[PDB]
Amino acid sequence: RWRDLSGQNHWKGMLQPLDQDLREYIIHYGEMAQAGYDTFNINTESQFAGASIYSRKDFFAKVGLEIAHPYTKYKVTKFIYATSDIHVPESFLLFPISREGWSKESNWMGYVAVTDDQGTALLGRRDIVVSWRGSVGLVNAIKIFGERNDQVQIHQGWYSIYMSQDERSPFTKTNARDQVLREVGRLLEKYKDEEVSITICGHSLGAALATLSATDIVANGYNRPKSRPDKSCPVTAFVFASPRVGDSDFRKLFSGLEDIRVLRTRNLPDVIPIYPPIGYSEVGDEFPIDTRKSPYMKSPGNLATFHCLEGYLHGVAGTQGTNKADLFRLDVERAIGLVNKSVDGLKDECMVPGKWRVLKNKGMAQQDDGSWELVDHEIDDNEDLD
Amino acid sequence: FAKRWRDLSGQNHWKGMLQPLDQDLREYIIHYGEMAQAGYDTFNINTESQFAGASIYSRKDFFAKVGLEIAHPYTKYKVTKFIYATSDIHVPESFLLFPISWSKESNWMGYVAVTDDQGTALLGRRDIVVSWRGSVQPFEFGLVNAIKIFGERNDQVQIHQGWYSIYMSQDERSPFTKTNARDQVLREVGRLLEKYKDEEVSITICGHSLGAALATLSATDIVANGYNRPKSRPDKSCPVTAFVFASPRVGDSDFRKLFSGLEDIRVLRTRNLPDVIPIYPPIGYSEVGDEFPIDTRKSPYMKSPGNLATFHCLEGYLHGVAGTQGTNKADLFRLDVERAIGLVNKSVDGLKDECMVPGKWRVLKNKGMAQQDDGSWELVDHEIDDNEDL
Repeated sequence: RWRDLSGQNHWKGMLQPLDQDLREYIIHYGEMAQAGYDTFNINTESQFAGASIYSRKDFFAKVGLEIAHPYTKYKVTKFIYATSDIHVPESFLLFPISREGWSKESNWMGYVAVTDDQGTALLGRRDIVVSWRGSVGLVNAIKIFGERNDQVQIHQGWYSIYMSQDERSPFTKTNARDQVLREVGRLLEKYKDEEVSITICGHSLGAALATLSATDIVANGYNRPKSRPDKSCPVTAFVFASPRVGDSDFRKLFSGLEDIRVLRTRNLPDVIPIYPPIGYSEVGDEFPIDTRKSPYMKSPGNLATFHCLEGYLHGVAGTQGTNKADLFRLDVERAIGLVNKSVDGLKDECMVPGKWRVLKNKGMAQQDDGSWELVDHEIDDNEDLD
Repeated sequence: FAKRWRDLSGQNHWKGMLQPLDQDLREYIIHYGEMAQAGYDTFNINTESQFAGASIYSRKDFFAKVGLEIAHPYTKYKVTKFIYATSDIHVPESFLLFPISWSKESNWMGYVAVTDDQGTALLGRRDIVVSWRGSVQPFEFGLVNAIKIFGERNDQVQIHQGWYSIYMSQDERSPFTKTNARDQVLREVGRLLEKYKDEEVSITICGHSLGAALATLSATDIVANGYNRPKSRPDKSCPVTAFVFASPRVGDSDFRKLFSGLEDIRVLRTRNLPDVIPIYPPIGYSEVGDEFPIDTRKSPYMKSPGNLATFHCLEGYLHGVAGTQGTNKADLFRLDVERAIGLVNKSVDGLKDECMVPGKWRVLKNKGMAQQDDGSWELVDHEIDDNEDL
């Protein structure tokens, strides 16, 4: 069923009520996005703030997506880094308080992964995943979409993060876009003789990047191996709590694209998906949920609670529709405690501690010689894999 | 250490060993200080957990769990028993902490340990350690008559009501404090003394803040009532020494008089000059024992200006001991033992931000939340230990 699960028919008849396979599928990719949050170092008191904690090796095992995750059989092949030519909120780019850490202007911004042979059998094809890390004025986008599309405009923030470079940086000397295009290109070429898909996921900031990236790829025909320009693969973005990305011309361009599909999951009480409230259009198919229907969620919630990704995945796990009279019931075995990674989101009744995601001792570790060092980063040169 | 132990343990009141600070004593003080800090490192302060107020770790390999094995060749002790306490009167959350929702009125209050055969060789004798857990987290306690502790012969001695309550109170309904913290400690120290009656033995008691008041009280109790002798050998008393840190005051002038008349007791009160806790209660109390002043404001590593929490914290104290060269304006400060400065930040943002050590870094991975074999996520912040006699 993978082609329909990936939106071949725009998820028609699969959303209300929610198809059980799709429920698990959506969570599967949403977890891909969440992994971004779980490796991202947000400790501004560390020299590695803004970097990944974990290396590519056994990445998914390290972020808790191995145990009881028989479908998450992917190898991370490349880490993605981004910068910005203009000032942006700390939620987008975060830096060591030192101002002299691992990088002055760049952040780990996501990863590119692919199914191994086992995952390929399980998902029914070779799945290339690009996962964009999320949130901790309009500009002309010709440099992206070409003269033929010279009326398309994009959110200045999303554009800057996607397109900016730091010439002095080993990380962002090439922009996030090109890093991604290059690695997806290598994967497409390697598996050109095989059924392939590209899946792109992201939450909040990551959702705007997932949407931009996907449109870019399809509109510029990067969804084809260079050796086989005759062979396009499906590109579909699973995005969560997506702000708006472009203007009406962006939508027009989007709407004319054969090979693209976007499923925007929206939590009704979450206001982020409304921004920017003026001059922007949404793209893709929408899937509304409402976490206020969960008896596990604290009432009343707040900005952070309504927005948080694990909240979103808890909603997908249990949603039975958003009408007043609809049920809420967990139809997959998804630990409710996951909600509290980054918020105090559950009813205190649940007795799960709030905001529990942290390295042991924040990464401080006793060494063989009895010294104590901050070890919150695994070494990875991020060199192309063979 | 083995050769000098009796002097290191205060036989001569540390005369001529404090200013300037004797190098062996510097390491000795830190070694017991670390015994107290281990209490903080094993105490669950997460009030959102059902185990708040309990120990995270079991007795087994206790010291390796709290980071006192690597590069700690002199810390070869076995923890034999966990100690629990309650209070008949209301006391601050810093004293007894409870789940927001394992126990309704008790907290893990410390442990009793002894040096194994290796440790014994290393420390020059069989050292029995009693370590009292201290003040955590963030009613004008009066003085109570302590007859029930020191007997009618000592009927004028008065003790801080809070220290007394924590030391002597019981919860009949509880498997943990059906007997009070005092009795739990006396009974296990008794067992150990009897076991090692035929060898040279010592009792060392340590504590910081609340734990320091308890350490002082319990030491005086044990010596004044002659609990420092095996039951089988009433003729053999061992030295009892308390290494206490940031000690509030414990008793009145009669408590001091009783204390001052005791052969076998020694107390070294390390005091951080900018730390105001050791001044409390400011009225009607006397201090006991020998004093050792340090001043962490002299450290170039410590954030300036400090605050209540910074001046008081135990690791701050141990950093001060590690580098003190006197408290005069002109005295040096220089680390004369290899003690990681990052230890200062276990429970505070105490170091200069320049040091680039994250503040308040002590925490279980994911606060103890852990993925299970079946893919569920549970709060696992407690190791099972029935605490039965070994």
